[PDB]
Amino acid sequence: LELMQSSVDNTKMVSAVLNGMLDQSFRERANQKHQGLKLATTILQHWKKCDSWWAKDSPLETKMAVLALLAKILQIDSSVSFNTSHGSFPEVFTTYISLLADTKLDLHLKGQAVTLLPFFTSLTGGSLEELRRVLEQLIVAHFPMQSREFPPGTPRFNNYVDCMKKFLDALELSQSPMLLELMTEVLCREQQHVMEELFQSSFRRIARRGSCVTQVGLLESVYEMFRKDDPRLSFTRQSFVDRSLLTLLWHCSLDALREFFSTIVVDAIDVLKSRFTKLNESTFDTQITKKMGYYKILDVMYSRLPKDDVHAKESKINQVFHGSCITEGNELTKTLIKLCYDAFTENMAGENQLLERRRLYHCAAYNCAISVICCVFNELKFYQGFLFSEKPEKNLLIFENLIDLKRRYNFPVEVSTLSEEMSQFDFSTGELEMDELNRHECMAPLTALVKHMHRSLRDLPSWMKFLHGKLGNPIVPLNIRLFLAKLVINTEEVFRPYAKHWLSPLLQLAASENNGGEGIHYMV
Amino acid sequence: YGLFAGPCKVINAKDVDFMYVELIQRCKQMFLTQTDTGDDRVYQMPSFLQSVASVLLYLDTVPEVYTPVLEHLVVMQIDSFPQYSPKMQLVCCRAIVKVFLALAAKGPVLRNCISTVVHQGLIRICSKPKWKVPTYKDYVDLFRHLLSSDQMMDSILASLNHLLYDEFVKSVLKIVEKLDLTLEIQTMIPTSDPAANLHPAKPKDFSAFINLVEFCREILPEKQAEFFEPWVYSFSYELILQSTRLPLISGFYKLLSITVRNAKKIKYFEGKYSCFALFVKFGKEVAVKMKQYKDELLASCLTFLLSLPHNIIELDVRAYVPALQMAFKLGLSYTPLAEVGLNALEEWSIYIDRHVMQPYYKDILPCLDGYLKEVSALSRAAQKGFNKVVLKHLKKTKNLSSNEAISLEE
Amino acid sequence: AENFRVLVKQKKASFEEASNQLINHIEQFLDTNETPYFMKSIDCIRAFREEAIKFSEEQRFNNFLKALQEKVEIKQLNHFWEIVVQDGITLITKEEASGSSVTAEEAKKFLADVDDLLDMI
Repeated sequence: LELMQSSVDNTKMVSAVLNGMLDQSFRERANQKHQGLKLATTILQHWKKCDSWWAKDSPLETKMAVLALLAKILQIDSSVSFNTSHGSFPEVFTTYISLLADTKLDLHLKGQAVTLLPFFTSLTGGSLEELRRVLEQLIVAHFPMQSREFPPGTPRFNNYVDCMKKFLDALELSQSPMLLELMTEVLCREQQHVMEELFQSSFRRIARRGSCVTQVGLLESVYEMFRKDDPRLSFTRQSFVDRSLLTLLWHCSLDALREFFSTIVVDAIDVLKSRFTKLNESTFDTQITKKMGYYKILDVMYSRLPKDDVHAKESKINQVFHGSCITEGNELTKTLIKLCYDAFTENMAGENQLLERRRLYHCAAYNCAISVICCVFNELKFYQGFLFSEKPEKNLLIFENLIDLKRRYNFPVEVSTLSEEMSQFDFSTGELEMDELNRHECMAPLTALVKHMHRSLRDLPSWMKFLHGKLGNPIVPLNIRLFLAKLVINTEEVFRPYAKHWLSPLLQLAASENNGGEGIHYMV
Repeated sequence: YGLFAGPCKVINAKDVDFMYVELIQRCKQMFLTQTDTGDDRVYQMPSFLQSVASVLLYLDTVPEVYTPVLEHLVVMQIDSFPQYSPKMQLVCCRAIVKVFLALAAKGPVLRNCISTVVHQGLIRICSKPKWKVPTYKDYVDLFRHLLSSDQMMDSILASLNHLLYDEFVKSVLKIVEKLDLTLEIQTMIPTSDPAANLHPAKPKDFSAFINLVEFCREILPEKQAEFFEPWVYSFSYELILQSTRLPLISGFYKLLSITVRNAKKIKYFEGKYSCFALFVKFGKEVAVKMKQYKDELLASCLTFLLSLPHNIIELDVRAYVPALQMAFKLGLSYTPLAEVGLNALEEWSIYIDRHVMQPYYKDILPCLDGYLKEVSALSRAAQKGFNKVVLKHLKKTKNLSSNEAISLEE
Repeated sequence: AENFRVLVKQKKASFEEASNQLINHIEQFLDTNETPYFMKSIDCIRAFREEAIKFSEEQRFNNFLKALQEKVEIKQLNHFWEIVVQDGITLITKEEASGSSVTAEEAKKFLADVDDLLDMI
């Protein structure tokens, strides 16, 4: 009290005395954790006496001393300076806003300000709307306009990584649904921001936290920001379900997740059961991308789930038909398998408007098909019925649509107690290889499917003899004829006992001068 | 940049304050914030610290906000000494000596931080155990450049050895105060003191201690003209007050033998009277207690006892010859205490007056009769004559010639 | 916008090498349709309108108006519609002539077995 009555006359010495009292109350916290919080309480109840620090026209050193002082004050105590109008929450939150608010510092002088969001992203949306408002103001006023465009080596991107890494640690330790809903928005604006790996590992660290009633909140937030009709472009609409919620879904969602599988299916099975109003491409490709996202989500949800709660009579299948009644069991797989077999079969002889994204849509339907056939009864010739067995009189082309058959493939030629006394100085200061064909977004489930066919139960008709018929003709397109051999290459342990029939077409691929270039070398 | 920051003082008097801010902002976000682990931007840190010191010479009115970046950088450069090449491990020494010259000539309200940078550096190097990690065997070159042969290192830069010496002694005593070196029972009825009761409860502190003692041993043989003169009472009293209730921990006798060898190198024993009675009251206790010990503890105890001055502690010369007929029989299979046995028997019998001595010769001398009883790159270089590559394998395979493992024939 | 007048004001190469990238730098603000994004571009269009009469940019004058007319007549984007029809920075205002002093009447004139195995399981 006497020390803070003299808050204007000698600010440097009272700041130094307060720091020297603060860390010494932090040092012996193992035996005297009663005064270390009472001191911070008593200084936070006296913030009225200091106002010449966190005001304008002061030179930009007292403000950073205020930042470090508040950082020590809030890193020492408990989470008590927010709740139920405890103390001077207006006149500490006004400081925390106004320090980062005005364009008075530089960009690496707000980096000390963006550290303490874990203590102050746990509020209610009254003032938290203003918090998100000033955060989004910083986003629209400080981040680059379009993309990176500055290498590390200019005095902007070194700063930019210096800020974004602190953002990513904030998002890592604070499971907050707002910061993810800003970082996802700033990520998906181009094809790749070059810092993807720490992004994915940080999303993985979000995915494993515990207290399992909040991961549904995170996935719900990114689902709602994906689903709504905010009229974005195609790439930004796809990139959410491509690489910001699927990272959370694949890594660690929940070992008994039925919530985000249950409350979603009658929101997108209708748009899967919808039509295509082919008059203008804007409503066209958005609906295609929504169907593609629903395909990939249903793919992962069928894949990393047990089969009993999805196939047997349980509390997860009573969702689509007539409420909570006993319909017949496992009907959702039937009404899904019908429309997915209807997909990847549409002939596009006249259809020449947007066909690459439709090819992606077909491949996504294929992946969903293999994922549900992973969960079917998987004994008799369902494997022979589905994913194969077309009828080309009525123009049923499985492979000749999903295979590109236009890209000229390149194929190159071949080539203890001192940890504590060291932290006290830190408290008070501060498979395969994918070249061109192995990433064809169909190969890994097909190879796992062939391997499962081996370790699950003449020729074998629909998956070996059918490919034998569709490889022996030198009148088939080239790219399918090259694509089909990198399945017996990668999974030869199934084709080795039936290699007595696989003797000619590999050498017909190698010998005839139709491979590409001077012959596609490393394939040869 | 850091050189021409000098003469730009007389042209703007604000750009000297603009540098050391732009410089520290460049210096932070290269090897403290991002890419601290995977980066190759390590081979310019001597130029960085040289620049910061050469601007800090001319910069008055320090900001006092970036000193926890300066003294979080210079301990990083002291840490990153052995991931280097020769003829740059001396440039790193010139950089660190330049910085420590810089932040010590302006004000004693500042230079308390020179006492915590070296304390943090000692806690850095005194905890380290494909890759290889250098344990403690090569920081000794830097820590001897920083103290001993320093007058050819602060010549080219515009005392400091006294200051860095006193800071090293304060750090090496301030570490050993808070370590918790007590040891607990591990999983018959034993008799000896080292037993299954040889298990320290703080095992990372023990490794710090056994890395600390050999480091202090190789750092303080000399340059002690008076630099170890006023420390002997405090340091000796601290070590006795520690190890009286710390019996079976070796190394305390090692540090005691270091300071008593320096107390014999300087004179200090022509009776100051306060340690003359502590040594006499401790020597009897170790000389009576060292019977029930074993090998690597006995070696430290005997090397302590047979180095007491004993041209002055002549009284009760019969109180140690059971620890001199032990230093020879425990020779012959571990040499450098069979060296200190003869080196003590030569110190006694020329200085102790020859009438208390002469009865005690038929029990010293009859135990002195166990003593009178391919292809490498060098070879392939030497087989093809002498053309400059034998000079390569003669110069690059040199300078590691300091291990004086005394053999038996000498 | 104001931080990019450093080429056409000191010296440069062949003229209007900033106008071709200016439409690039102002188009990308409307990928995401958030609320504060609409007001950053109106400062740019209220910041080159005063340079079009100064820096002798008649070829930019009748060019940069269809640039923000087509981008509002492609989609709905009504939140950006109201801020450009309530105030108005649109097609050529005075005379399409650098020498004149008349008002913006033309702006207000322009602006008002494959099924057998299915059922078996």
